[PDB]
Amino acid sequence: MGKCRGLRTARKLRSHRRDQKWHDKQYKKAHLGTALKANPFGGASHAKGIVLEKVGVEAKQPNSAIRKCVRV
Amino acid sequence: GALDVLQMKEEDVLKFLAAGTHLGGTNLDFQMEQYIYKRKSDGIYIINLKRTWEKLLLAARAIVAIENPADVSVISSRNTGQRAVLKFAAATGATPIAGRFTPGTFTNQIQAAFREPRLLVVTDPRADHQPLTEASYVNLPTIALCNTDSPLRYVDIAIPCNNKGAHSVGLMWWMLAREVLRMRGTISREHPWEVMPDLYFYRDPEE
Amino acid sequence: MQNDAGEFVDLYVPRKCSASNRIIGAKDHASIQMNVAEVDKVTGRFNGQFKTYAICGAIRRMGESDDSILRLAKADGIVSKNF
Amino acid sequence: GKAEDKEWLPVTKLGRLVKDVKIKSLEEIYLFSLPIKESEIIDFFLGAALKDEVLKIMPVQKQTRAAQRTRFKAFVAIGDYNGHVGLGVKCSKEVATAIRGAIILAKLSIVPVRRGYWGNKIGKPHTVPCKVTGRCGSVLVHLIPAPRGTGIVSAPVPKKLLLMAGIDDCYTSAWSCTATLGNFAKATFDAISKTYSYLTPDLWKETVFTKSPYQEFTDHLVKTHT
Amino acid sequence: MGRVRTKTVKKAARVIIEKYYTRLGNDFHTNKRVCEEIAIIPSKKLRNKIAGYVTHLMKRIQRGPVRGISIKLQEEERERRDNYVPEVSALDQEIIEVDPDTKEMLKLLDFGSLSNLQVTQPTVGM
Amino acid sequence: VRMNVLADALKSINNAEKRGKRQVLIRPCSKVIVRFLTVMMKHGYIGEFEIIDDHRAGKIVVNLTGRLNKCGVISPRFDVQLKDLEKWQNNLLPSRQFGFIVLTTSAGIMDHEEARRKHTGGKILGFFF
Ligand SMILES: [Mg+2]
Ligand SMILES: [Mg+2]
Ligand SMILES: [Mg+2]
Ligand SMILES: [Mg+2]
Repeated sequence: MGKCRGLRTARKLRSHRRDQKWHDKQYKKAHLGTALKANPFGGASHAKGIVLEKVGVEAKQPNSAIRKCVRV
Repeated sequence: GALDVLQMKEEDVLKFLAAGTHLGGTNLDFQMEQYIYKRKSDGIYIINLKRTWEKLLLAARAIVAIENPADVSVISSRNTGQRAVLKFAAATGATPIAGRFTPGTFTNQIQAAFREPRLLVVTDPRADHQPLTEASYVNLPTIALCNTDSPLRYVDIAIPCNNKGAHSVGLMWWMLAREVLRMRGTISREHPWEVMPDLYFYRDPEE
Repeated sequence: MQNDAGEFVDLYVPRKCSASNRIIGAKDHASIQMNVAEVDKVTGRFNGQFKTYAICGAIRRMGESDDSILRLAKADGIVSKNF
Repeated sequence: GKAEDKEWLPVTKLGRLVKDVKIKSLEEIYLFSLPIKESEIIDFFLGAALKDEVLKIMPVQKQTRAAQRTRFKAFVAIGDYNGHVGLGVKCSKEVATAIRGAIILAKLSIVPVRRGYWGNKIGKPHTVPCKVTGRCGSVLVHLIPAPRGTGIVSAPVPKKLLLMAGIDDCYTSAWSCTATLGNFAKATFDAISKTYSYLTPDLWKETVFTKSPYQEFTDHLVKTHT
Repeated sequence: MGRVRTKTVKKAARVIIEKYYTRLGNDFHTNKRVCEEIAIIPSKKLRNKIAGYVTHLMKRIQRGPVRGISIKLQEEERERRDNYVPEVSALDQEIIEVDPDTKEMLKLLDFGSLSNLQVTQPTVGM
Repeated sequence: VRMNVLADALKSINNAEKRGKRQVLIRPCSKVIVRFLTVMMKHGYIGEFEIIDDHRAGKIVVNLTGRLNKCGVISPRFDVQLKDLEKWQNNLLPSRQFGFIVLTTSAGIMDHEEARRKHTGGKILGFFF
């Protein structure tokens, strides 16, 4: 319903885009730093570990099976 | 026309003022504004006659140019115009439609009432709107007699007149027959016509 | 429409309306080709030659072909002046 | 064996002047913007080249006291590859008759498309004459000229009408819920139909006015079939 | 109850009347035999119902004409009234006369005889 | 307020072309409007035009043909420098065979086809096709 078109408004446009990028989900997730901390991998693709004991995760209602996961 | 053989004569202005054809309605619409002379002291508009005459001769010039006389279908739905269209179709060989219209007669290729005209004359744009709306589907021009409060949508040659009273409507159809028959050849000018306008008037059930 | 050799490469040349100069498409089932007659200038009888007018669907739908034909005729001696 | 098929006894004034050889091409029909109401007018002029294609069959249905009452909707595209194209759609109870009634509408809606040159006019126009747009209920289709040899840069569905219309090169774009094939196809057909309804400085020469086919053949129509 | 006739009965009776108008009278026991001899009704109950509706239609055609049956005798009385009649004359008196602003209009197209005038109260409803 | 006079002159011309009008009146007049109209008329998109002169800014009456399809303004007057010009006339124009871009150069208000013919950039004003 309105955006400044004028010739000396580069600062307003640039600052508004920079301010509003922080509402995109993936942008914030990648540039904040909370996900890299909460990620059980250190930001890596793979990881080695030790098996504590095997477990029997039961699948969600429309299916029925016992998925046989492990605890690492 | 610009000429003198086609100019209005004193004998016809008396027919006009006798039938009352100059007497308009109470409401005006912004498309009929060029046909009005001036609004009376009481709220009623006078139709300009010289303008009625030119639009009537333009309609005659549009009808004469059609070669087959039998695809100039003429329509009337109100009770005042039925005898007039029946007599107009008799005098010059059009095909009349009085009464209901039975929608789809122009756009339906099954019906037995399906015809394909090349012109369309009509008594009253605001009472025979179905033929206009259907002509708007098959590339069909239209001539129409307009009161001062007639909506000029889908009409192509409006003829201004009092459209309400029976004498006016019959007189207009009679004059339209006179001028097509005159300029097609046939009943040549410098003679009165055998038919009197009263053969074209509404019956208005009698004694 | 031509090309650099000069020939005309086109399916057809559509007609244009006589009141608004916009072309008349191939599926405009509201446009007309009103044809009016010419009289013989002395006895006021029809003689062959006649004039033709095209009106597009849009300006016919807005209720303006009536006062457009009147102008196309008055411009052209069918009515001369003093309507 | 038996022979002598005598189908197509016409029911309209145009069917008469078409079946009788009086009328030459459907360009003379398009020039006067007449409505074509018989599917044999098309097969008279075209027909040896019109190839049809079933774009989609789509099962729709109404809920009912007893049931869900399903019936199928067929989208068919048709057209010879040299400047004519059409697109029809019919909903019927069984597929075999929907696909047959849709070809009739696809043939009845055939329009002529205009082709132009991109850079210079060497011969045999190859692309659209200008940027055109077309809509059908929140589906916008943009057609843009392209140099010779680029092909058709578009989605699968518009690059099935664009081919049939006779266009060799085109840049296309869409910005919409294009996943609904009905609106996508109808918007592409609309963009193609707007190609002859675009005033262009070569279309500025005043119109020479010809006789309508109904005025020229009045004498025939007066008694050619009865 | 019922006694409402069906379209198969009404259409049959209308056709029977519209063709054999002059053989049908006002009594039922003769119309029954007439319709029996002119048509083929494949039942006797249907024959009686058709012949009973024919009588009820005939009792009406003797009055003003109905709007679904067209006969010859009742068309002449329309035709011979749609052609001119001495009840009508010309324009009733050819000395019809006008008000001002019409004479002011007629003056602008060169008219000059046989008229009158009047001026009203100066606005509506006074 | 009326920040931009040319913008509303061109939008009022274009709103009437969509309507079939034979003439428009546009006000106030200005030096740049008359030059843009002269450029648009030299090619044949509009007919003659008349300037009505009050003792103030004035008014113009334009005779509209039916040839104009769209005329319009570019809202900030950007600088255009004979290399951006191709990328500009690939956004604004509908084809490569017709339609013009109007720009003000130090040699007057002209079109792109003359700008390249005289080797000059300038500021973009608008376009018509
Ligand atoms: Mg928030
Ligand atoms: Mg989330
Ligand atoms: Mg995202
Ligand atoms: Mg989706």
